[PDB]
Amino acid sequence: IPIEDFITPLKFLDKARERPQVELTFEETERRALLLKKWSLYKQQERKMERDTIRAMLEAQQEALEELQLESPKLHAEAIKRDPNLFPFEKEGPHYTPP
Amino acid sequence: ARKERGWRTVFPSREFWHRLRVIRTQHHVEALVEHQNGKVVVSASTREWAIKKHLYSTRNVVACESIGRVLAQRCLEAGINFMVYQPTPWEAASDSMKRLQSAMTEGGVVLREPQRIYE
Amino acid sequence: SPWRLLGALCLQRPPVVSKPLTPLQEEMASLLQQIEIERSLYSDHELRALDENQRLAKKKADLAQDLEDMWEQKFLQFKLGARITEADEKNDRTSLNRKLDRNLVLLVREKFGDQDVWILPQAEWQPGETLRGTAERTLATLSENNMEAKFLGNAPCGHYTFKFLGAKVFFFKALLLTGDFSQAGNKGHHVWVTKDELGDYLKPKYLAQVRRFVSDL
Amino acid sequence: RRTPPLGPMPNSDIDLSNLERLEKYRSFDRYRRRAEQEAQAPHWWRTYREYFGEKTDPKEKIDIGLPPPKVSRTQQLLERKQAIQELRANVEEERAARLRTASVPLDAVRAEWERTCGPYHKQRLAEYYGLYRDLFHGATFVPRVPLHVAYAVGEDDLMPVYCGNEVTPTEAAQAPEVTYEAEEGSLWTLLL
Amino acid sequence: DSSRASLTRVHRQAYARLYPVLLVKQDGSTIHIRYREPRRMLAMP
Amino acid sequence: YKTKPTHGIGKYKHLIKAEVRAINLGTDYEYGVLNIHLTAYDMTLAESYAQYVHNLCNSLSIKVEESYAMPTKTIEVLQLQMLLDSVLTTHERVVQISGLSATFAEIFLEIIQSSLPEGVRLSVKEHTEED
RNA sequence: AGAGUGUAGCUUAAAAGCACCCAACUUACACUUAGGAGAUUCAAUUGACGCUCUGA
Repeated sequence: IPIEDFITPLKFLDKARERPQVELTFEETERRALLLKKWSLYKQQERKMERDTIRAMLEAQQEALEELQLESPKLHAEAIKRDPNLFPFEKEGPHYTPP
Repeated sequence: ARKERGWRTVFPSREFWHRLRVIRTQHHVEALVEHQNGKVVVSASTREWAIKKHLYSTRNVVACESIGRVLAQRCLEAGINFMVYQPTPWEAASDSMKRLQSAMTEGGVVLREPQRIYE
Repeated sequence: SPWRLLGALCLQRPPVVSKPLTPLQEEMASLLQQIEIERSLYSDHELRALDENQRLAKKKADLAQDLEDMWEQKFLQFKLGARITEADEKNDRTSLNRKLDRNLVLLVREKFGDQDVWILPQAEWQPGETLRGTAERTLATLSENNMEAKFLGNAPCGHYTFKFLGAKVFFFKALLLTGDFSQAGNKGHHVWVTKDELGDYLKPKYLAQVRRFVSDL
Repeated sequence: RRTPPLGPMPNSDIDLSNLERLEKYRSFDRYRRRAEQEAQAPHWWRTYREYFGEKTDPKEKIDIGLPPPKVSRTQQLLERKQAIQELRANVEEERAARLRTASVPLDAVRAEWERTCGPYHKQRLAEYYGLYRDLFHGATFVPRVPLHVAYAVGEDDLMPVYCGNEVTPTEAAQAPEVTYEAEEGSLWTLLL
Repeated sequence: DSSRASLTRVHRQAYARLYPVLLVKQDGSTIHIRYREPRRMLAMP
Repeated sequence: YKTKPTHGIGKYKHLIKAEVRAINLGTDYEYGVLNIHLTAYDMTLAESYAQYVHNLCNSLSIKVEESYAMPTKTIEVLQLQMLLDSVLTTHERVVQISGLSATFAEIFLEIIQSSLPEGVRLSVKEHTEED
């Protein structure tokens, strides 16, 4: 029975004038726009870093296969296995203050 | 003179003598005036130092507008006063193409071709 | 074969504390909060404050910030479990309550004819188990610890050999779930080290190329 | 009865095994660019280009013109990169570009266009107007000297003659005023 | 590393202003959550 | 025309396709349909990481079957010194992906795990009965 | 110590075309619109800096 909160509640009706101050300033518009430009550059650098670590890690696992087929085939037969013991995986994100 | 009628199940239409075709790549803006032969009459791109040395960016609304002005000047000097522009709906509703069509119209180029005196 | 089948472990404790926000990032955080305020509506608190202000204006012509004051007093009372564990730990790189925003990997001091230096935890392939099995007996051949940890999967993560008839090193990977090391004064110098401090213990090919698979992000 | 294809089939080198692991075009524009590239490909079947295009000889149109100007690409590129660096270093340029209130000087653009790629654009205009076909029977020359020609109309007016603009015989009653940038010791010939 | 999808605002057209609130767990760990009222601090029993 | 070499230059239905549960590969291996559950107390931060997970799977060429939301649970906490209240909500977004090679698992997992945001939990399950 | 070498991620491209990043839209993706960041390792075909590969 699918019902969700993607719906808007009826409460939202006619009190949106807590912020009737859509009027920004020229300096504020410039500051916001320039900040967003610097955000675009930052996040491009971050995705470059993440692609680099992806490529490095896969490089190693393929190097594994390389230096596992240099030695022995039976070990490789288990190095390629769906290890059905780790799948249900949980990890809680980092908290702000330690316990 | 004949305009190439037909092709009424595909796009673009080939019933024109000249056409404005604009190519917005990732880095540059190129606008060409092409005969129906495929022969290119007059062209304006940001790949030229001509437009590069005055623009900040070669992919902005300013880039499309300035290419509009420069090709309009080249069209008037080449004698090309009329052409068809065949846009896509998102090109038509984009603001770069509005500034280009306004630049051509206010530079003298009329973007609708006159009809053929079939008789 | 002129090689020796040796596996190893890469037991990493996850970062516990959130990484601090860089200069650039904080500006957006302020900006995003600003536009969230500038595009919201219908705050029940704000409506209570505004309606009570207007009704008080009517009564004066002829509340909510008290709750705000109470909330701020209780928040001022509550101290936060601090995250300056650099000050809580000085420079004791053997304890697990060192740098909490970053990631630490285990490293124990060993002795060998080639190198009497720190190694990631080692095992030899007996003829009756998987290499994941070999890392799992490293888990029980360390020095009296209740390390409880998850193993990321059944596949290798590094091959950094040396020749001395060759120590083929078969670096695996795991993830520390909850466990802790017994005997805080462990005679085997276990040191819990980051990728940035990896150069205090790991010099070259067989041990310093591990930067390929230690993920600092 | 069947006859085997005379050459490669169009959608042939696409692997139909991993159709869901093959990349798709999600854009009408991207399909259109590929469509038009195939459309301009040669093709071994009967084509609109075969029946309607101009089938000129592949005689590789002989150049009959003065040799190309020689430039130093590294120095030119370095100068251009530094100039673009200065233009982007100007903050008001970024302000004007973001506010869409910038502009481009057409007179300067036209002058250095006449210096840089104007010769080749004029060559293409002449070829479109069929002047090489009718003057030199196919041979092409890049116009490497800007030949400024105008007609003195009124007392303070000139009607320029650029590349195919209309000039009435009333405006062309008397001889034009011409200017070609040259060096001393170079003899020349003008022909209308 | 835990910043990537952390920087984000409420991407809805009609939404209430949600206040930055610290929520302690039971082991004494705080997390930045969003709540309807400015209660700068909420305890979990 | 059928007798001509240009027969079928207009085929198009072999380029389109139209009319898997606990899939494996035998000697090689590849997991079945897996759901990335991503609950949080903040609808905002959950949605954001679900978007990040979807975008990284698309950049990693892992097939994403569907992004669907599991129902928001509003739980009420009552403490007394009747009791007062503090109504909390947990929102849960799930990214259902299909094809992950067993070698790649380590990498994908490490990366989603490392970037986990403050207060959002990742519970990767197989689609059997979660409906 | 010696070889393959050498345009940003890729190109029997020559300073390009695509890939890529942030906003708006979309549950999200995709599309689209607006923006964005970039490369020719260095000296008159070789010569001398960087990656990989081989060995001690």
